[PDB]
Amino acid sequence: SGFRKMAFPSGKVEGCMVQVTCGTTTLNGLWLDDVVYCPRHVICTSEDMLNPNYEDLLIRKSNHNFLVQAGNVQLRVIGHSMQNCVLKLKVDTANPKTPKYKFVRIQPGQTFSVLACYNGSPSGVYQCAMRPNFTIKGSFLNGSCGSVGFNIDYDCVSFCYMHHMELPTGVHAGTDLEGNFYGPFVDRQTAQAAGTDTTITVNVLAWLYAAVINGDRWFLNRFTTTLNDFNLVAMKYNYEPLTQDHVDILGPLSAQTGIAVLDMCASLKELLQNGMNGRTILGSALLEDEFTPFDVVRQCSG
Amino acid sequence: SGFRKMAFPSGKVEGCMVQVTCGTTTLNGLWLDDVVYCPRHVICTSEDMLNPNYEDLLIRKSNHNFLVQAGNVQLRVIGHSMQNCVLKLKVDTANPKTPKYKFVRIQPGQTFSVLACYNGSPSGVYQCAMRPNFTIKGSFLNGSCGSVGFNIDYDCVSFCYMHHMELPTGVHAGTDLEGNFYGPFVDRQTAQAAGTDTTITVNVLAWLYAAVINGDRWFLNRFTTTLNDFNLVAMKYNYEPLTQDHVDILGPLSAQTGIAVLDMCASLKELLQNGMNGRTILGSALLEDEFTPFDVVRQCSG
Ligand SMILES: *[C@H](O)[C@H](C[C@@H]1CCNC1=O)NC(=O)[C@H](CC(C)C)NC(=O)OCc1ccc2ccccc2c1
Ligand SMILES: *[C@H](O)[C@H](C[C@@H]1CCNC1=O)NC(=O)[C@H](CC(C)C)NC(=O)OCc1ccc2ccccc2c1
Ligand SMILES: [Mg+2]
Ligand SMILES: [Mg+2]
Repeated sequence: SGFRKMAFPSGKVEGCMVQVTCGTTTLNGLWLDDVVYCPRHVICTSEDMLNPNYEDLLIRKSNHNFLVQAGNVQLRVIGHSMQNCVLKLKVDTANPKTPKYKFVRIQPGQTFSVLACYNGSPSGVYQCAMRPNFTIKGSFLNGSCGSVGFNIDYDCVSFCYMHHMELPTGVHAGTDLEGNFYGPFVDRQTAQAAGTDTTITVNVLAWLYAAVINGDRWFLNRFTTTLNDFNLVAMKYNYEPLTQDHVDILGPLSAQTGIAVLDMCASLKELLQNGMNGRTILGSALLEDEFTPFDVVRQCSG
Repeated sequence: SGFRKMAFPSGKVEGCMVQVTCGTTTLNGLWLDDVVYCPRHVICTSEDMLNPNYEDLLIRKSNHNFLVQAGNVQLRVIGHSMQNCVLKLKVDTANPKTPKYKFVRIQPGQTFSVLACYNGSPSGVYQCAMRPNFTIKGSFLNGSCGSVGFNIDYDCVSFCYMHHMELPTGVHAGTDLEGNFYGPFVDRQTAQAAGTDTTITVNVLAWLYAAVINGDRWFLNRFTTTLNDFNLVAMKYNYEPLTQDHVDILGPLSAQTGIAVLDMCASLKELLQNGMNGRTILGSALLEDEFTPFDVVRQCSG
């Protein structure tokens, strides 16, 4: 028993992190087989940051402008190219620690593990949700660009996020591994803001099931509501509408606890309208929305 | 910016996890050089669990009673011995992935990363504090015994915890790597309870400094208190007394924010007496005590 924010073990990804230096800018790259992936803004200078023309900047570069360091071993760049917002540096050595992997673009509300790195060197691991406004609430300092987010399935690493920038509210933005930003953001140092966010309803419900599996029942009640009347409440408290796909995805959790989805919705409704009145749920005084139903099943086997 | 519960990267420890089977009981072992470390209760049977005599059980065992599996490769046990509550199995192959490591016994209030494993296979990573009552608030199912807690310093893995059992309140108990339990617990299936816990005061203060470093200032006030008057408040709200050693350990955080320790104490005092009134601190509606001052410095460099 117990329920913690849990990341995937990060060894398979640690073996892929390298340092990429271009001029005076150094950040992290991802070394898979014989290609290094990193944010293209490594080729920017401090004045180009306002509105750079990347095709121009890259035409002006040569393979020897890129210093790639894997541990101590300096890697030789033999080719370079740009795909959307990521730079691909072909190197002469295939990474012998390359895991089985996939690139995947995730949907809002999905979670992943972040391996925060500095100078090619892993610093820490933590769990993140892709917010409905396509930001993540990360922990990133200068030098962290190129850190990646990932899920692990059996032995296969699914990379879903590469870190590019911090927004004025302190949240974070980046791309999939093919270099397409999540959300409307762009990789230049301008005034970009996160749009208003919403709470991930299906995840809150998953986490309430995790509470029931772990002995927290004080919020349960006898009432069951309808999908329509629940969505009326969700709108009022800035929650995502609940869909039949979400109800269905919560099936296994519903069946393991014997609490129908729309039964749990009437508890959430009461929790939204009355607060917690000093009580807690899984050690939290707020309703938590960064656990997917998959996350709960994975950690709550028994 | 940002502040997350952050574990150490776990690759160095993943390379050491093995499966240990004895009869019908299987749990995890830690493979360092040519020795495997695991909880001694792997040699118990379902009836011996009430009050076993381990010296008797172990005398009755032979090297071939122990099946050690590293991935697919079965490892050959060439010797076995007992040190307090851990079993040491000498194997014929030294672990080629053995990191630089140390065994350390930590003090209450210190944190460490847990690599939860099942059948020798890492499942997830998370962060824990050793509570003042010598339990941890973990996430552990059956089969997780033998999972270890650790800190990483430069390249050196410091192992501080091995998992043995769950208590009736759902919290968790175990040993250092030399097999000495944290707290008064013993490794038999009897009625053992955690004593009453207390809040780790120096960690709450560290986390309030993390809040200030990250822009949360609504709880600050002009007042400064004395160590004596603050400790009076701490007693009333079940907080650990604040020592001069703790004040001194908070030095760097105090100097980076320009807020003297006893200035921050008067904010904590006001927060204890008035609650938060609907506001949050670093995304929490409660005062958090599982971040050491070292944890904050590590993550808040800027
Ligand atoms: C890449 O390493 C860096 C990651 C930022 C830096 C602070 N926290 C982060 O996540 N990304 C950038 O510097 C990015 C550059 C692109 C051309 C967009 N710009 C950016 O994030 O600007 C915002 C920002 C906020 C705080 C700091 C603090 C210290 C240094 C730089 C910044 C930049
Ligand atoms: C070792 O793998 C196991 C870890 C426990 C099991 C459930 N969560 C844990 O952390 N440890 C034990 O089974 C331990 C045996 C020793 C002889 C003390 N006993 C124990 O924890 O008893 C309490 C307990 C609570 C819940 C469950 C659920 C399912 C199976 C066993 C238990 C045991
Ligand atoms: Mg109900
Ligand atoms: Mg003050």
